[PDB]
Amino acid sequence: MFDRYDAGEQAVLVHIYFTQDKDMEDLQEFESLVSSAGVEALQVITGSRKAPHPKYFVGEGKAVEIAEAVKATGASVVLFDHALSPAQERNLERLCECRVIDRTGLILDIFAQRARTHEGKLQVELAQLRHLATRLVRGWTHLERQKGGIGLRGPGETQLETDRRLLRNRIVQIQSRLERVEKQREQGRQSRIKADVPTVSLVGYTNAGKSTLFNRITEARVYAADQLFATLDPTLRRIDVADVGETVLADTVGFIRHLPHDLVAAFKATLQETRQATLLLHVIDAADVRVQENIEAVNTVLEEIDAHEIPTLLVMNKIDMLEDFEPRIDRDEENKPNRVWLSAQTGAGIPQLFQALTERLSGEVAQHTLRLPPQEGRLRSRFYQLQAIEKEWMEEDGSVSLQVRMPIVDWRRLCKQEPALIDYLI
RNA sequence: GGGCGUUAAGUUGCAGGGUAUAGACCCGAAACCCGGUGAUCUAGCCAUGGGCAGGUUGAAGGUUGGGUAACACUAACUGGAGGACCGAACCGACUAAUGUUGAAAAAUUAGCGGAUGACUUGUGGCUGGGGGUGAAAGGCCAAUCAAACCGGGAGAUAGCUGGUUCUCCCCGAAAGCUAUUUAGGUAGCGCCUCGUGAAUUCAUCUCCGGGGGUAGAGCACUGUUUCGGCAAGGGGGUCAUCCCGACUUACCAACCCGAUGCAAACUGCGAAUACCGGAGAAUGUUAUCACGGGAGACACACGGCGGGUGCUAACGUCCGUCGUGAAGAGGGAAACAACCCAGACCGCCAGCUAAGGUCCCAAAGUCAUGGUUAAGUGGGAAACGAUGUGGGAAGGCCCAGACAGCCAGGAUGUUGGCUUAGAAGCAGCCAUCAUUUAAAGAAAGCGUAAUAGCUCACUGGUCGAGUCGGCCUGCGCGGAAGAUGUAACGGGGCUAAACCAUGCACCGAAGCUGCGGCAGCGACGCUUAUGCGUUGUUGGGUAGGGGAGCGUUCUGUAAGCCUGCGAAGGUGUGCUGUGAGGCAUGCUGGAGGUAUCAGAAGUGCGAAUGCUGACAUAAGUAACGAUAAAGCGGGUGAAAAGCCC
RNA sequence: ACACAGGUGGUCAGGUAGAGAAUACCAAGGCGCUUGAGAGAACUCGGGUGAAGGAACUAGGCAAAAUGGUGCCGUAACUUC
RNA sequence: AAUUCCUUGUCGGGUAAGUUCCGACCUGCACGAAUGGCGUAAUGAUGGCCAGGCUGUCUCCACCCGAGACUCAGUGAAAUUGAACUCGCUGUGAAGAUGCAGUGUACCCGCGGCAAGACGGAAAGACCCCGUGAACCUUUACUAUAGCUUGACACUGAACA
RNA sequence: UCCUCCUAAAGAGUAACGGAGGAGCACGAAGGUUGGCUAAUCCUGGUCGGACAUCAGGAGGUUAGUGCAAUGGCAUAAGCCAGCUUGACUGCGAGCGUGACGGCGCGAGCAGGUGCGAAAGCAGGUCAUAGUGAUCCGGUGGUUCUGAAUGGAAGGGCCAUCGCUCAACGGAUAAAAGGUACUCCGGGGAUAACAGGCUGAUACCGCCCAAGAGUUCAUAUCGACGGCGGUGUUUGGCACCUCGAUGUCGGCUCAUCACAUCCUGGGGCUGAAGUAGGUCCCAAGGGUAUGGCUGUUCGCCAUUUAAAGUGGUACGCGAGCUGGGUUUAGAACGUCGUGAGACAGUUCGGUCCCUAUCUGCCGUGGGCGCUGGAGAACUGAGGGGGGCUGCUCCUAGUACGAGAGGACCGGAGUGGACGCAUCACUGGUGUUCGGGUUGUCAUGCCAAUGGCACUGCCCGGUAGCUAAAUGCGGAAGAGAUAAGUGCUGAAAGCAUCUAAGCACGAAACUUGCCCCGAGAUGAGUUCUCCCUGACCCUUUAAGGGUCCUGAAGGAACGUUGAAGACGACGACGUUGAUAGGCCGGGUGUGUAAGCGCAGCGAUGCGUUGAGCUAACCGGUACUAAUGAACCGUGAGGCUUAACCU
Ligand SMILES: Nc1nc2c(ncn2[C@@H]2O[C@H](COP(=O)(O)OP(=O)(O)NP(=O)(O)O)[C@@H](O)[C@H]2O)c(=O)[nH]1
Ligand SMILES: [Mg+2]
Repeated sequence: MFDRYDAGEQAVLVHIYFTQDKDMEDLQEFESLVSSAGVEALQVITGSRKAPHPKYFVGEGKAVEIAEAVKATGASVVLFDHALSPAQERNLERLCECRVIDRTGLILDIFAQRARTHEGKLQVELAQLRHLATRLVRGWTHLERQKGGIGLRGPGETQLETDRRLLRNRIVQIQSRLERVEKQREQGRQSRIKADVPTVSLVGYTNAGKSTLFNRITEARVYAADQLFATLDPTLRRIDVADVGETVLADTVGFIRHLPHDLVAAFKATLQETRQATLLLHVIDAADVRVQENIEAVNTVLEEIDAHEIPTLLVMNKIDMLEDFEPRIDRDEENKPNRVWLSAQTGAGIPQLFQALTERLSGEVAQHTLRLPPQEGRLRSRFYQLQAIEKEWMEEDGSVSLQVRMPIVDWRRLCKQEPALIDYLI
């Protein structure tokens, strides 16, 4: 059952930050959820100061209120922030008329309205599938009432347990198709076997400007806007680097607090690039007070997806609003998990980003000042051919001095192929 | 006036068609209720007697002292308690397994609980059916218990299931509408049948006299639509004198203009066919309608057409409308109710045809001629792919010689400027001209770090007729994988035995045709119940209606007649009719059977898980009753594993 | 329903070993259970023994294997003592 | 949790492996005090679970001993059956073919062995539905009444006041 | 229930849990009548006045207007205003419409009195259809109609009218709730639950288009939005098949096919350094995880292996088992119910029947066949089994690669699983082989020996037999092939793997190995061996009969077997080793008996490796296997030409 719940309708919204201990979503970020969802917003019903209930999630009275609010203002749907167990939705339904949805199914709905690549399709509908598989379970009741209550002769196994197995088969089927996929992108990753494989990946919330930095650094077409899901689909484009020249890039989708469980499980394919990635570049916003939290938000999922062992590089993007500083190097240490001073739409901070990077990935800077007598056209050749002369200075009788800095694999492919009696490089 | 009437042959039999009340054809329910029988099984209770081996624990208590004023404390010693243990007798059933047509309508074997107690048992007693009983389960109440057994109102009713017996000729349904405590029922009418009546009653064909709003078509309207319009109002705008306001709308969107379609519930149009009245001919047994006597039938399926629905599915449902089936046999599509052809009164070792076929199974063309197919297409299929091959129109090039290959040239500006280590025909970038010449691009591909080679585009020459395509089009390939065995022509097998067209022969059904019978039916003549005579015509059939019968048994008829020199009964035998049947005669029989025409019926059986009586069948199989075994010598004895010693 | 493996009350209690009216073996006393004989196949029944391993089997240690006795030694949580 | 749906919730203990279990945890889908709650000595032919032991349970089974199976003799059964000359493959078809089609194979006839089929036997589907079938209970279905409750009047008199 | 529109097929009429919708009244005027008026919407102008009120002027032609659904209706308006009015009367109805009926609709004219207009003439409810109830039993009112001895009266009818959501609307009655798991009765495939059957929306597999990513790149690999197919497995519908019974999930024995490929096998490309992969193609030969957890299939987890392939097969397999889940009665919890009661909410407990006729299956038989008869040896017509593979070194640290890392092929080894076969080894096993010993019994007693107690308990072991033991086995090479790679080579001057014609090419194909195998009804080969007698009548492919012959060979019985269920199949039957014996050896138990002698004794010491000894090896005619008899024969059918006479 790949079915979609629509985004873009009138809704009684109910939310309660006002729970007292877990807390979460001041509302406004949830409103953004609502926004990029395209929901027809109506009103913001809100309850009080409660621990969550075995009842109707929130309190009795407030529940009755949202019910009436629906019945009067005519909301197309009771949107209801913060997740619940299915029966909770059930009892809530008894007091209403319309579809209810937790934070989850919202996020899936919008997610699916965003799907464009077939990969995104499968992992989405997968997350949709695993999610709905739970919730269906109480719904036997009607189906049972029409069934007669005894007379299961033939089958031993009960129905709907049947349906349970159905959706299990769906599940395995979906992932089954997912298999050849991760294998696919992996065949793309065999190229990551070549020893010369820089491999960055970006991370942050949605509207962490990820699209933007990616833009300016790439001179490539990746659209960016206020909305959540401002990007979907990993996106490869190569870039320059002072010490490995080629340098593969691939943008990740932006994050939120408490992104869905099964989402990730479906989403491991897409992030499968992140894991291997040799460096976790991480943009962060500079306008929100949300700062810390978002990092704490991001760290969350990073944990569950491994490779949080990776060296990282923070970029306090959006320095424009703040005039935090002139863009700068910001050695957290000689180690450099550095903060970096950006405003990506201006992107004024870049050169320090690249330079700091230039410090952060290498392993052989013993430079050499190479030289030859009229036999260097081939040298200049190799140097432009592969990476870089650091400096080209011709001199007397065709004797010509140079400086070059390459990673060692070059040094030996060169020392081998060329006579290299020129012998400045090893 | 209008309604009924005015009107104008009935009644008693008798045979019979119904229909009414009764068991109304027979078989069959769960229960309902009344009168009776039980407590020997068990449940409970009552009196009265019995049963409970062996072992072990040790309360209370007692006795003696520590101990302390004493108490507490406490020694032992005895003392013998108890829904107590351990385990036989007796009780009881937890686990396995056999056995489950078993040895036994709950046993068997091995393991288990109680076992001096709310125990167990002898023997008698009392409680009874809507009642008893209940350590209560809805369990027991003679193995039967959510209300016993057993006799009677009892043929309880049964709108369901079953089945309902001899023969020919005639006719032929329906599976619908309305209503239905109705949906598998039944009733009124539709349809069949019979009997009576009467319009030339009707049906086809034509001709005339009609009506119309679907198909189609169409865009005013109805709503929809696309794009130009067009102005267009307008939130802007616009500007500025602040603004008089001008101006701008360059967005905005009507209204109307032009052209585009779209429609079950839009229509300024509007067919066929049907419907409907008149007219006429021929043709059909008045085919019509009215009436009276009887029905069943009320659930239809598929096919062609018109639809709804569905998924423009289903052997799907639901209507329309029509065909076969049902209730129709033949032939063909291999096998085929629902397709094509054709409605079997019966015979005939005659004939011709139908659809459909004709190299063999296998009936007939190895038919004629013309054209295509290269695949076994035929003999399973698409979007789609392509120097497959047939066909076609037209178009391009060319004997001033093209097309293919082949001889050679490939140019100067100028390595274009920019880029840059280097770019320059080929890192780019943008310019990319001008020249020469038949010829050559600042460039189509390779190459170089880059530079410089390498090939065509370009052409001369060469060579000598055709050459390059798009379009249309028949017929073919690619796409194209299934379950147990070739299995997607019936097979053999095909290269014509495929396929396209034309023609001739022939096969091929019960249809038709000749020959021969039989039967209705009308018919006019004949004739009178007559008979005929002639002729036309007809004769597949379940529900169901109608006509004729066959046969048994009794009664009349018979004190007839048949029979002992063989009646009835069995089993032969031939003779005979359209038939059920008769008739003849050998075998047994050893006693009775009934022409003829009447009379009446328990009157005709293959079926009901019919019912009794005889006998098949598994099979000469499984088994023969506890796995506590016998061996022997002698005895009688028709015989000795059994018995006698 | 039977010469059926079921049930049926009360009396009697020999030895030898052992607590014993169990078991073990015999007294007195009955009994060889009304079809056999041959043969030594699967399979079933009822059993006897296993190398290695030791519950991996299996719904589940089901079955089966596995402990017994006498005396002396010593005997936890917890205990309503 | 004998309570939970969700749910193999979370948590750690036990396991190489933990849908059970054990103990916490507390968003108790939908615990709660006589409709008794919380504990607990001992008690269980009680529910779940672990460890020691042994073990043909098994991994895989092997021979031995018994009684049936076999043959021989005597006896002498049943269940069931439209009729038998009662092959496969593949079609076909009241839609799962021994019986048709076309095709393939195959002397005549027992014995013991195996149980896929012969929609094999056994009993009128208990499931499901139908029927103006029945029974039994149920309660604020109706409609009746027993027992019960009020009141009259009679057996019922007397006086006063 | 009733009304309008579509479905509806140009008339009616026509259905669906098909498409839209209205209705249970309103009015004494919204009615009778004559007299007059005629629409919305639109432009200009104009006080508040405005987009939009009122007024003028035009425009325009009912797009307005109908008491409300809708559709047809509508200018002589029906719509509108106003006067007059009760025709919203009264008894009658030519004759029509649609109804099965009940019943419903229109109707002129007339009778009797109205009412309007001058008159013509207009009025028996409204523009039209929707606006509602039969029956009974009663009420109110009238009543020139009855009234039970007569006179009244009560009562009834006659006529007027009233009493209903009887709305499940043709209305079972004044009066009408649930539960069954305790179950029941008669039916049903006329309708569910299982499975098939049909179909493929769904699911599932390809296929086209190429938006894109895939570091540049659309097509190594992915493929967006979209399309056509295929499979007939998943979920569904469809209810034709079964309810006079087809047993249902999981496991457990057991396989069987497909190929839509899990490995191994062969190839194309690669984003193929090699290592490896990824896809694609070709391939069905074989092979393809034990455990934990839960009834599970799954799924998850731990560790493996080359691989842990898919799916079909009544979701293969209950007349083979299993009975944990599934669904009964017991009970409990939460929860819903006032309840009895239920719940797919969970927990406890809970009976698997069939001795095999047919089929087909596995063995193994007897009859007859094969042209006189045997006896042994055959050939191969056909059939089956057989098919896995790791891991190590050698090639060689080589080709590869900067390194790391590490090959191709060839060859050597050495295993897992599986199959085949023998006991010699290792053992297993051993109820007949020996010894130990508790209980007791008996043997007169005695130390001595037997009986019983699971074989009494135990101890080892021959033989037989068996894996756990041990050898052997799956090829090689040919033949013809796939996919692919080729040569040459034209049709088309060039091309070109193809048209011609050669070269390749794999666990698959056919052989190559083993087993089977003339019932191979085509009934075959070679070799051996045997019978070569007379007479009689009938029909003469023919005998028949006499008589006389009986052969090789067959058996029949018996001795027995490593042969065997029985059969069969061996070995032997006195010219003999087949058995049992018997003799020896061998074999294991472990040194006996009796006696001797140290010890009071239990016992011992020496007599002594003792005796004891199967299933065995070597030996031996002691017993048994005797001989007649019995089956079978007596010389071999015609044709046909060959060669010989
Ligand atoms: N002031 C400011 N605005 C910024 C900055 N970076 C991005 N933005 C704006 O914030 C929005 C970020 O869009 P986006 O890049 O898509 O955010 P994202 O984090 O990439 N989301 P996603 O990864 O889903 O695309 C855009 O409007 C972007 O221009 C920044 O550094 N400063
Ligand atoms: Mg981004």
